[PDB]
Amino acid sequence: SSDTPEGVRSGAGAVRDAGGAFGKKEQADEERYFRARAREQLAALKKHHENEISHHVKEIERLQKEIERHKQSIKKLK
Amino acid sequence: FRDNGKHALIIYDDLSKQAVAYRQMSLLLRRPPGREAYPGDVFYLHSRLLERAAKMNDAFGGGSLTALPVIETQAGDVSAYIPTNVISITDGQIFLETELFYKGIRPAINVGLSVSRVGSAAQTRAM
Repeated sequence: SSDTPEGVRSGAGAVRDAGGAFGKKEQADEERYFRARAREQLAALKKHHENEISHHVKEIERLQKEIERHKQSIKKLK
Repeated sequence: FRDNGKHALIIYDDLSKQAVAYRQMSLLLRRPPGREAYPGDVFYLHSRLLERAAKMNDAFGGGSLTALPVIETQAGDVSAYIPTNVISITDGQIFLETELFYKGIRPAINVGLSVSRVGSAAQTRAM
């Protein structure tokens, strides 16, 4: 068939357009591999140091408010 | 221009819209249909138009006429009715694909399926 212009010839991207067994085995392998790359690129994206400082403080502020509460409690009791 | 010793070129853009404008005239005149509702003489419509292209000799003037028809396929199927009439009349085809057009090859001529049966006898000695 293919050894003439008349007969049917296959192009590029014909395993996914069929939608069979190999067309489903290819979609679940591009997803189960690029799911782990959304893990390693997101875990190392938390290693920004400026965010950790900001978080060094939010916590600090929270703790200082607790201290403020306690100090008021003492004031009352006294 | 062929009768008076000169040279010429003609381009039909396109011949696949002449077989459709002729099918409508047939089926409204109540003629017997055929494959894909084309009449029995659509081969005789395109043959006597392309056979008028000829290379005359020196005793008649030495003129010429060159013909380039354009044919639009559907989904790359050249085995239809009109893409097989005009293929068997002419000499060679230039097959422009759509896959090579987006892969960067522009003009997207496929040289695997393109032929010419005058061969190398129309090239200059340098080329």
